[PDB]
Amino acid sequence: NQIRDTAIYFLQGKRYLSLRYLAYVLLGMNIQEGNHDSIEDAHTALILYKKYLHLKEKAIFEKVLNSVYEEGRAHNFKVPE
RNA sequence: AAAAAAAAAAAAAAAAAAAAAAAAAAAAAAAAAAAAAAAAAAAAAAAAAAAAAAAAAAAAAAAAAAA
Ligand SMILES: [Mg+2]
Repeated sequence: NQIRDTAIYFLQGKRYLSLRYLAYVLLGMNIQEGNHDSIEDAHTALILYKKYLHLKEKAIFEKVLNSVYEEGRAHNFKVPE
């Protein structure tokens, strides 16, 4: 009940996701720059966990999630630059 | 008066019993009767009778990270 892993709430196909593209899609793509700020990492993970909380209160996040999953696999889940 | 040594080396010696035609009995139904080395000489291991062997146990992984 305490591991609370935002990679696991949005996991797909045993592909342990790289949260750079997750923050580029689900929020502003400010986590696509660089410099590897850990405080930025935890803060964006906080924001994505809040996004999980909001759209799990909406409880329909798998629909648009799988739509943008297929859409980003047309992108092949790469880094948009 | 058939009157013989009275036992080495743990010697050595007894049996502890039969066709019965006694009386007017034919010619193997036995179940098989069945010997040869020795010129430096004969030589299975696995565990040993298939009187009934269906014999691919699904797979799919689009991929990571971890800024
Ligand atoms: Mg990652």
